[PDB]
Amino acid sequence: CNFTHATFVLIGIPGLEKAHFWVGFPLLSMYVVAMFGNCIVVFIVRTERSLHAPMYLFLCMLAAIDLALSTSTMPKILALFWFDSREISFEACLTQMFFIHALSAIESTILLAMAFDRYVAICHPLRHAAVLNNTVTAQIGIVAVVRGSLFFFPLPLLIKRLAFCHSNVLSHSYCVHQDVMKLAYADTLPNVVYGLTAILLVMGVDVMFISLSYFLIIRTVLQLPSKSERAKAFGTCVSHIGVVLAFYVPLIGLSVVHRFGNSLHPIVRVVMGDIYLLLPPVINPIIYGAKTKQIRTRVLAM
Amino acid sequence: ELDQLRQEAEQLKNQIRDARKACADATLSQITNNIDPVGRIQMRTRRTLRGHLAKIYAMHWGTDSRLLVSASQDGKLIIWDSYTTNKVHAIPLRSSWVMTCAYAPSGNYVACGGLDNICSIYNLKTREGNVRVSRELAGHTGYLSCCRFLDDNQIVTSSGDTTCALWDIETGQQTTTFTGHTGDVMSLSLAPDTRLFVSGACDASAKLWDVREGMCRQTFTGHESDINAICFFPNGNAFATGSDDATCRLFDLRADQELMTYSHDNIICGITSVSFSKSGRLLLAGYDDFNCNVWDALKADRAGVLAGHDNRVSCLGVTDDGMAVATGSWDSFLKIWN
Amino acid sequence: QVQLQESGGGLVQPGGSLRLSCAASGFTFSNYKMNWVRQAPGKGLEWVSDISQSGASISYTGSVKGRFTISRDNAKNTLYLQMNSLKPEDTAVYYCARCPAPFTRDCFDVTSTTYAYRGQGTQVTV
Amino acid sequence: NEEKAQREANKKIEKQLQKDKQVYRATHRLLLLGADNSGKSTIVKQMRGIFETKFQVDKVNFHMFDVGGQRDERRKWIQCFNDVTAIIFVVDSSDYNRLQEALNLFKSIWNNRWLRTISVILFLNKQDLLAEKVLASKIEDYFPEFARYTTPPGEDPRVTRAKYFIRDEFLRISTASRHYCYPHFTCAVDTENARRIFNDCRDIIQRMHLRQYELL
Amino acid sequence: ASIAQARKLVEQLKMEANIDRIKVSKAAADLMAYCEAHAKEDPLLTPVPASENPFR
Repeated sequence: CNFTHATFVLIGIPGLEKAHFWVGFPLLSMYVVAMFGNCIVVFIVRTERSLHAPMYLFLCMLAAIDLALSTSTMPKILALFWFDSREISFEACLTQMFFIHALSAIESTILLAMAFDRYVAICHPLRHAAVLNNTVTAQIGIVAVVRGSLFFFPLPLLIKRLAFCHSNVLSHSYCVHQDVMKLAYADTLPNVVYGLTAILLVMGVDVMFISLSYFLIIRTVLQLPSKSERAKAFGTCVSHIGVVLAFYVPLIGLSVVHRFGNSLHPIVRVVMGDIYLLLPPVINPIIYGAKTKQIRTRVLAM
Repeated sequence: ELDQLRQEAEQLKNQIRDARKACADATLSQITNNIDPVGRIQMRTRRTLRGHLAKIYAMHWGTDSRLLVSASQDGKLIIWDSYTTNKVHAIPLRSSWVMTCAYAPSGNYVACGGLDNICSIYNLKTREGNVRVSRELAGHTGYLSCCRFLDDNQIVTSSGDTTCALWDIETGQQTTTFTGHTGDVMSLSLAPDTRLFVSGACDASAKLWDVREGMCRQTFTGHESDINAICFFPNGNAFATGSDDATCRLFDLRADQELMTYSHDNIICGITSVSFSKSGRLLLAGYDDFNCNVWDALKADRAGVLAGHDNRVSCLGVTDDGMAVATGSWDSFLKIWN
Repeated sequence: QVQLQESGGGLVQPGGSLRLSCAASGFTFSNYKMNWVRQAPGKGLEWVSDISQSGASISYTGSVKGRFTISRDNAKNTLYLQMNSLKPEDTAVYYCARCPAPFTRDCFDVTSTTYAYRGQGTQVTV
Repeated sequence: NEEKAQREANKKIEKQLQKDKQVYRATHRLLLLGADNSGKSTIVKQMRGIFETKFQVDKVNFHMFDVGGQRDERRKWIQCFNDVTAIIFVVDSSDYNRLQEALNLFKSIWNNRWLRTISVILFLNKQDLLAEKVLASKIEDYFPEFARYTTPPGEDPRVTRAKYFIRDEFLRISTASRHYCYPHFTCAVDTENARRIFNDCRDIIQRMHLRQYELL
Repeated sequence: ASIAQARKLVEQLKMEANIDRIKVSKAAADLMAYCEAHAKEDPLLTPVPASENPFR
């Protein structure tokens, strides 16, 4: 059209508006939990060379992606819910779109790497040292970063083709490729097709292989002879699958309710994107960092 | 008849005990009660030497107080540079289980040994540049537990066949065999003048031997369990032992009895590594409670805890200028303390 | 010095009773798991029984169960082995062994041919 | 001046140490133990100082140490073998005189503070001599609990009762106090022992990884 | 058998009984004097500053 909007308005929570500052009270604490739950943990697998295993390096890189995603998401939402700073510039909106989609991708394939490492270490335990070492851990890390960046740099390449003039208000507390493309008429079908295929290919292949890894790990640990160790392994597996699904089902759900399910209420989409971005950087510190004996003893020693 | 020899042996033991009882007019703690304590010594980990893959049993500092050789059960003798953290040499050993290592006073050679019953002498000053086996000293029956050089020419080794041995490296055979221990000899230590040396064994007894004579001059009893470590006082007239009964024990050669016991009710674990400071005022002992303790050698007060390890501390050495302490452990990490 | 003096051994008829008392000096009795071993003539060292630090854990070899008992007294620092209904295959020399390290429930090397923390034994013959 | 050449020498040394790290972690160390009359020599020469054997099962390298060069006192060098994956423990199941000695040795291995992490792969050799002793020396004389024991070999079930009694005694010592025991019944002529070692070490490293990734 | 080691132990105890033995107070005072003389040259008893510490 004739002109493009240079400033987008984020809506926050649709149903709840007056008590937004009240919602500003837990998330700030949640933010610092995320920061603590990454940064000290990253420190634990930075100075300590005793924890230079592939598993703990995957933990360190997952916490690094979690703190990067937290830095991308949390301050804008906190400034929104405190100071009513709903406005975001277009270049910063595209930067936020790319960074949270790319960091979701890199976190997704790092979680795939952890699931592969767990499957090889549990179900093929004598081939774990012969397959996975620190060099291939770094190589999977570079492949992870270039996979996310290469798969999701066409999102800022293709959003810039659109002209945003018929609407200005977004449907989230942040910029995603889900809802920015709906604010402009025409040339959105290539954006819809590319974004849906990128989500399904990268993160769907990741979630099917993580679920296959956890199913094979469950099938391995259900063959333990004792009742208590089998029950503990099944409980930890159900908790891990619950955290993985609480990262992955709101993702693909957000994609399919912004592609197809547009007739739903905005509150389920808002809380689905909220448990997609707000919750993994505080539950991945808990079940992956605090549950491990080495990281817990290192943070209790310091 | 064995009965009259047993009667003569217990009569001689009673005579030695009565001589030590009449000689014990006072104690070292009663004399040193009037002097001031050493306070609390907070040694920090100035450097951590990493690169070993398996647990460490031995280190030995160089006489230049910079390089140290360290022995680990992957079959690795790494000579480090503690000033600049770099590894000077990495020797792959023939046998994986190495239990001892030494660094020569000249610095040209190192030694190692363990379950392979053999002291392997390696040349660090080869003309080609690579480190090869200079000598392969065989003749011991039990496991080699401690070896220390006298010079480039001779080396004394303690082994698990209740014997020690002074070897000539040039001809590769034992010049002197020290016999008289009942249990497995776990550690030896040379005097500063290298004329006599003490050896602690698994019979709760430490024997002071002469290097040239080969006859056990003095025998020291008072421990309760297997002595795992031993070290002379820096003046050469006393020595401290560490054992499995959670007590360190300082004896004197001239007094020929116990001087002082280093123990606490909070410690139930054995001592694996014993050394003194430059002055000898601090006795540093590594323990099986994952840490080390800096006892006051004249006051028997635990003046410091070296708690940087999360496995068993097995070796602990002090530089010849007293500048640093390296507490190697079973974490495959040496830690330099100061 | 770790010293263990055994007494009470001697000639005894089969089916009788015999008390072995070992006096321990040079170490604290309450921290060491004390063993009784034996050596038959023309045979190696055979472990008979052991008692823990507090006396709660008492175990025997299978040939002496129901016939031999082992007790300790930390007050007067000694070990007892009482023998009832002596078979003629129980003739041996009996040594009082000792756990090599305190506060440990493992007893390495108590039946070694040259173990240090062991007495000279008493000849128990039928 | 000399710092740069020291840095390149250190870099080469850590490269060689990384290669040795992959070699060391690829191989699984085993400590073979047994009596003088026990069939551990046939065990270590079955798939063939310290008698060291490399053997490759399913492209996995197991390296096993038979320490026969030492004396009868073993409280100190056994602490060398804490980083091994397992202690192979050869027992003469047919020799009832030294069966209690093997039980005491297994108890001391199990309760040793530096061997609390290590699992023990128990090989009860001389099962054929145990069978020919049972069908033709009574184990009730050396073990009164066999008078009150019940079975929890094909030609006669008394052999099964005796072999499972010895296995139950060793497993009672094992379960009286992180590490498990893997008892096996095998003879001198048996080629399955490498496969049994492979499967038990697979279970050991699997349980270690289950503890590492916090499933256990 | 055991008579030879008994003879060696008896001979070792006989040659160890007749040694020159100074008092415990003399040796304790000698070690006190050595510690008091060498305490000025002990970098672990008295900590050194980082200017002359080679382990910064």
